[PDB]
Amino acid sequence: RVMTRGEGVYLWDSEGNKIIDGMAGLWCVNVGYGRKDFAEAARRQMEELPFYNTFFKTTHPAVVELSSLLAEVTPAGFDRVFYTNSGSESVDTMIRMVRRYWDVQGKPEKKTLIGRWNGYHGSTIGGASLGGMKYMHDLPIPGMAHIEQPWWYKHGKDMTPDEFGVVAARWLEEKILEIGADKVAAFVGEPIQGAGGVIVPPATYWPEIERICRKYDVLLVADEVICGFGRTGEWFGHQHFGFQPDLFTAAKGLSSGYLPIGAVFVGKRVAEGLIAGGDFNHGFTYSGHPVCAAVAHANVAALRDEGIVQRVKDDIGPYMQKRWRETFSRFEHVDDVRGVGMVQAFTLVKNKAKRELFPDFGEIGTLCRDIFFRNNLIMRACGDHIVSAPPLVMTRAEVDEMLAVAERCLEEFEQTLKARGLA
Amino acid sequence: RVMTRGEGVYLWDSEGNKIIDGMAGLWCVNVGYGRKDFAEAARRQMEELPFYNTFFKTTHPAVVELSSLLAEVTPAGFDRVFYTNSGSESVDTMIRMVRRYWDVQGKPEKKTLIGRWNGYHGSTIGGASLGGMKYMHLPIPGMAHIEQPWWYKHGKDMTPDEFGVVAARWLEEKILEIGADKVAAFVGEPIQGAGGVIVPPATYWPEIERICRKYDVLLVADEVICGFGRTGEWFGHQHFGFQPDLFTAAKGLSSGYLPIGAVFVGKRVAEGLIAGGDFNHGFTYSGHPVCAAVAHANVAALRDEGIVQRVKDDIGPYMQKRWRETFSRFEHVDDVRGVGMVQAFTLVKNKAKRELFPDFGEIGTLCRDIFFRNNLIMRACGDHIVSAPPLVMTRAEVDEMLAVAERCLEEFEQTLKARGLA
Ligand SMILES: C[C@@H](C[C@@H](C[C@H](CCC(=O)O)C(=O)O)C(=O)O)C(=O)O
Ligand SMILES: C[C@@H](C[C@@H](C[C@H](CCC(=O)O)C(=O)O)C(=O)O)C(=O)O
Repeated sequence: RVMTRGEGVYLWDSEGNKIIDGMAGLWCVNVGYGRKDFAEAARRQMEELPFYNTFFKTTHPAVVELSSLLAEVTPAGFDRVFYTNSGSESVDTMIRMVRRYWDVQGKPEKKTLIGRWNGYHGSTIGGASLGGMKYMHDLPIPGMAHIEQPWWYKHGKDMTPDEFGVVAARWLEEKILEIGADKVAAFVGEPIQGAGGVIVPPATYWPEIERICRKYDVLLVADEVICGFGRTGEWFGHQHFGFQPDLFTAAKGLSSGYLPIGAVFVGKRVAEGLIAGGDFNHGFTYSGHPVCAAVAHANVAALRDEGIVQRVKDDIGPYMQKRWRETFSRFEHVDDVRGVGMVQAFTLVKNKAKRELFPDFGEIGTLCRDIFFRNNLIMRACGDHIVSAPPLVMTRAEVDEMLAVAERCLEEFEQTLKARGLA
Repeated sequence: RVMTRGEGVYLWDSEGNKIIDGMAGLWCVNVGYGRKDFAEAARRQMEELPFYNTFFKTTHPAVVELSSLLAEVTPAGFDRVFYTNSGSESVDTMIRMVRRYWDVQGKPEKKTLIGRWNGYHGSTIGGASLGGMKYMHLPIPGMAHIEQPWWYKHGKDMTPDEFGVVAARWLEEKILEIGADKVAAFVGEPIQGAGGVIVPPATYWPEIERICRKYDVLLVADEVICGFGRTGEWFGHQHFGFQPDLFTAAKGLSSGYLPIGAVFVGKRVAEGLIAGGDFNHGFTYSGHPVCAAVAHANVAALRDEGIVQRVKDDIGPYMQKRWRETFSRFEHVDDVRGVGMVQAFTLVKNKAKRELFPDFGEIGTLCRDIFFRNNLIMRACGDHIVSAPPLVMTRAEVDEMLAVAERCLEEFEQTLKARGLA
């Protein structure tokens, strides 16, 4: 069984089946499939000028164009961009940048980065260490610490979500104080944890994280691997949650996955420090594969000029979120129905009233995912969390089509749970 | 000044000036500039099918085609390939593979990798730690380093062959110091690239290999620069006559036209990793299809247009002879060296004394600036001057490049004298 074609939100196979890609490839095909204009952009750039050379003191014009456009859509203060080939490379570079920044400041001890259990930051040795996947962890490398994730369903006890957000953020303060602030370089997090299961923190979480980072002279880093380029309805997830990172990382969402690329966006304060040190100046000037940059430029231009991101914020996001909640909330073994913009999720649970999870977390998720897949719907299981992140161009009719298939699948899921004595 | 055009071995700028690219971009534009056929391959693959979803349990056909072609040009037994987006990612993945291999074998202590001072293995935290560049230093735990086989500096009263045995024995000494049961692998570039085209003696790699096998340590070649025909063989380890357990490749796989890299995994390590399962997803689903389509066109050209064979049989030996003929006579040039289409020399204060200039790098920069003013790109690595032009360079282009370089060296010698530095 082989894939033949993609268009919009659909994939087709050699047997003629139409498949709804409810995950937009690897959470990244934000403009959808079938952009022949991107192929033309790549073709043109490769025929004309696919290289630049450091012999010249100038930046390749395709990269200049991309950076200029990016500046218009990123938050204030992020004019300095260091391009990479992937989100994993972006995270790795960010780690080195954070540590070098503190060296330049005359604080060589300030080297520990803090992440979270169930956080994911790619697959380099550095990124895997900063991530908090139990299986991935030798690992972690030195100068890496972790705090618990803001997963209310599991850790909330009898706290309201807002109370819990403050408590979960204060775990960062506890860890900083345990290590000593003089040894802590940065806190890094995905605005919404992606691979961990679309863990959406309470509204009080990020502002308290930021208060803590600022109090203790710790840098704040957003990993926009999944939340970037319109996924939440804002251009970047940190904008939705209302925090101001000092740097943020981006992955191939920058090109909707059509060519490999990533970036580190470096805010004014950290950029000034890095440039004083000099170690990243070559990359600030010369980074960025020009062919990948031309495609990324076409992608970002489409996201803005075709109204795609604005439509997530104003139209399809709120529609998806309401329809998602209307569809899944009634099921006996579905809880914590959640989402923002065009990322959404729920958790398969043994007992909603008790907030009791199934044992062997992941086994039931796999069972449900297999039902979706049999019905030609791609949604992903992260443990027993079911997640979705379709192309942002999905229409209201396509949302409703996807939800109708998922609804049918959940009916079968509930029936199967019962039949197997697992309900 | 902005770059406007490249074709073959040349770049052009907005003033109409022709620049000789004696470094093939980042040591990687092996088929040369102006391959509009590669643009068509990218266009076709991106229009037809730039994605392949894991929902299908099959590999994208572009990637299958690339792997099938690669198997024809790699040595026997490299039946598993893990694609990445760069040489840096390849090195990082290789480190994780080596360590996981020994875990699967039930030797969880066997985790230290040994590299070399002045070795370069990319810019991830892992790769920077395995590399031995004094400024980059990190290192993360489980990384150790031995001295580089740089005879001009470290050879004392030994011949190069004698020195190669001693420099390789440094690996045995390090293994014994650490304890062999803690050592996972030795990693090296067949010729150190960024370190200055340090070409080891003929006795070196065979001894390194003997030592690795004696102590049950894996042997890894980093083919970042030597890969895809640079020495006249497809891979540098072939030229030097050793058989690594895995090797890493960078964007030379596509002549740099799109970002890509790979880890080529031999039978022993692949069978161990597959038993573990950790890399199976990558072995099956890795490789961006568009980049793979371009890499396929590149590798096909390197083979079918006879480019690699021509380096071995024809243009390589011509370059090497002409390079030595051109530079050997200069008072402040020594250790003229190279193989295939990578070559170098070192600027020195006194050849008879093997005396280097102080502040190693300052004189290299002076010489490099002269080349650049004369529209010739060759790189300085400290006071080493290095060259790695596109493999398609003709004899006329070799001689054109050398004549410019020769004129530049005459100016260099005059400038040294004038500045009181000779
Ligand atoms: C900074 C980054 C490396 C370059 C890629 C690199 C560039 C050259 C080098 O630094 O060795 C490569 O091609 O291997 C990137 O795009 O991110 C990383 O390793 O994290
Ligand atoms: C294994 C590698 C990462 C992937 C790239 C990665 C793939 C997805 C992931 O592993 O998170 C990315 O796109 O960020 C690679 O091509 O090498 C590395 O970290 O060295």
